[PDB]
Formats: sequence, structure tokens, C-alpha cells
Amino acid sequence: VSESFVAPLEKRAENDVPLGNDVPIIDLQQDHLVVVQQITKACQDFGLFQVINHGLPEKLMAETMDVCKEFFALPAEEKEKLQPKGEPAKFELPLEQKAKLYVEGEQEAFLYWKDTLAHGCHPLDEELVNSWPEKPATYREVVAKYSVEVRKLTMRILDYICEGLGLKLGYFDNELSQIQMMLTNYYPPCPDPSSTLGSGGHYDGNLITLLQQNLPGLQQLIEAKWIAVEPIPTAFVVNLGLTLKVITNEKFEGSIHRVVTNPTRDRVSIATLIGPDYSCTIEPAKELLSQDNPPLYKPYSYAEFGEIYLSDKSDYDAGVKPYKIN
Ligand SMILES: CN1[C@@H]2CC[C@H]1C[C@@H](OC(=O)[C@H](CO)c1ccccc1)C2
Ligand SMILES: [O]
Ligand SMILES: [Sr+2]
Ligand SMILES: [Sr+2]
Ligand SMILES: [V+3]
Repeated sequence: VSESFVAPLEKRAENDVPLGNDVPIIDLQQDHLVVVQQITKACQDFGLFQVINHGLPEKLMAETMDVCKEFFALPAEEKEKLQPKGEPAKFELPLEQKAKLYVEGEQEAFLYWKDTLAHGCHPLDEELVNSWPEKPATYREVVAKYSVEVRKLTMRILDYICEGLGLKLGYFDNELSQIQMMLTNYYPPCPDPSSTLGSGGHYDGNLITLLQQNLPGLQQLIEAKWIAVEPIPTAFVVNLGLTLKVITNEKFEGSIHRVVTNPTRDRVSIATLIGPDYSCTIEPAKELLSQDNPPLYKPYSYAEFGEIYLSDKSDYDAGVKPYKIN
């Protein structure tokens, strides 16, 4: 493997990470109060859970995975059309909503063993969709339907979260969820998995993420122990973001997770990252604060947070360290 992709010794994954048997799998077709209670407990104790019987069509999930895999099978000459000035874009502000191919890593500088297609999905209009990939031919039709369905499911989950916290329904149905970035991640086979990472350990910086996977590689950090997240092809993995950790005043955990490489087979995952506009002010929900529950963060600019989150990887929560109080 090229030295560009060699992770620092301490960040390298061990070869036998055990299955996370305690990862909650929440059936959304249970009684309403049972769903609210199970989601609440998962958010409080884990910050990562799976949802099943979630009302998003299984056929649409399969068609979206198909067209995402078809995109990454396109030849070089087509993929160049999504590389600004001949190279992949970087996860840095301003983060534009038009489709680009992205490179990612840490600055002992190294790169993640990953190609990422990213674009905005909300609101859907002619201008946004016309900035999506031209190939495959059905990408725009399928991903337009997928993005609406994934948003619908995310807003259902956020309203379950509202009921669990004692916030009014629709608390997050505003500026706090106005950005919907869809990241299609391609992990080609890696000749030295012991030295590389598909994706470094991170919180998602946004509010909430729904992740679709059909192959192993996703791992979560629990009380410095890593566990493997079982791939369920018809489920969504829910990762609570650093923004939700702040707004709930740490009553909810954020999901710290990474992706390991595979020597023999490729892997495609689809992450829908919903969260605030860059103009937003983030603070602990006033409605939940008291003398017994004082705010642990001061108000901050999401744009200012974003710049630190995307550059400083000295700690998982480096993004919010400057805003910590009490
Ligand atoms: C694995 N990496 C992590 C998470 C996804 C991917 C790319 C990057 O995250 C983002 O670019 C998101 C886009 O919403 C972001 C940007 C600024 C603020 C909050 C969130 C870091
Ligand atoms: O992510
Ligand atoms: Sr190029
Ligand atoms: Sr175009
Ligand atoms: V993530």
C-alpha cells in the first residue's frame, strides 16, 4: 500500500473486532410508546441503533444500492466530470450541494482508503438535481425518490426523539435539518488492511445520519473498545450526530464510528447526513435546562464549528471543545 494511506500506529484497527451483540435493533411497527421508549434508551446509552420495518420500500433501497454501485463502476473519463480542476474535492467550507467526488484524511498526514460521491438533497428542485451525476441514466430518478423517503424516515425518528426528550413535535423540522448531504462511499479492496482505514474514527458533525450497508466494515467505539456493527441490508443504521449531543445537553450519546478495509472485496455504503444550515446557532435546548441540568455548551456558529470539525482531528469532539462550559 502507498505510504499516503498508512495510518498512525495507534489508529490502526486490530484484525478481530467482535460483533456488537448489544447494538439495539428497533422494530418501528411496534406500539407507538414502545418505539419512543426503545429509541430513547438507545439514544441515551449507545447513540447508534438500527431500525427495521421502517416504512421505506425495500425495493427502493435495493435500486439505490444498485445505481450507487453502477456509478462507482463508471470509467475514469466519466468520474473526471465530478473532480473540480482534475482532482477530488475536500470536505472543507464552503461545502457546495452540487455533486463532486471527494478525498478525505487527517492532517502524521494520511488519506482514508475511500472514494466519496456527495451532493445535497433538500430542498429538491431542477437546479439541484441538474447538478447530480449524469450517469448512470437512472441515478437522478432513483436517488430523488430515495432522498425524499430517507428524509421522511429521519423526520419520523426525530419526532420519536422529541417525545422521548419532552420537546414539542417538529422541534427539528426547521433550520436544524435543512441540509441533507448524501455521501455514497466506495471502499475498493486494500492489499494491507492492517495499516489503513476506510474512514477514521469520527462523530458525524451534523444532527442525525441514516446509513445503508450490505457488507461488514462499520465499527463503533464503546466504553476504548471497538465493536462490529452487523450489516442488515434492509435496515438503516442511525448515527446520532455531535450537533444532537450538544442540543440534548449530552442526555443523548453521539455515535463514534470508523470503517475498516477488506483485502478481497469492495464495499458501497449510503450515508444521509441531515443537519443545520451553516447560518444556524447551536446551543443546548433551553426547554430542557434547569439548575439541576445546566448548559454544558455556550451558543456557537455552525459554520465556525464546521471549520474546526473538518480540520482538527486531535480529539473526536475537537469541534465543540472551544464551546464547553460548566
Ligand atoms: C466521514 N466524514 C465525516 C462525516 C462524513 C464525512 C465527511 C465529513 O462530514 C461532512 O462533510 C458533513 C456534511 O454534512 C459535515 C460538515 C460540516 C459540519 C457538519 C457535518 C466528516
Ligand atoms: O459519516
Ligand atoms: Sr483526476
Ligand atoms: Sr449539470
Ligand atoms: V459517519
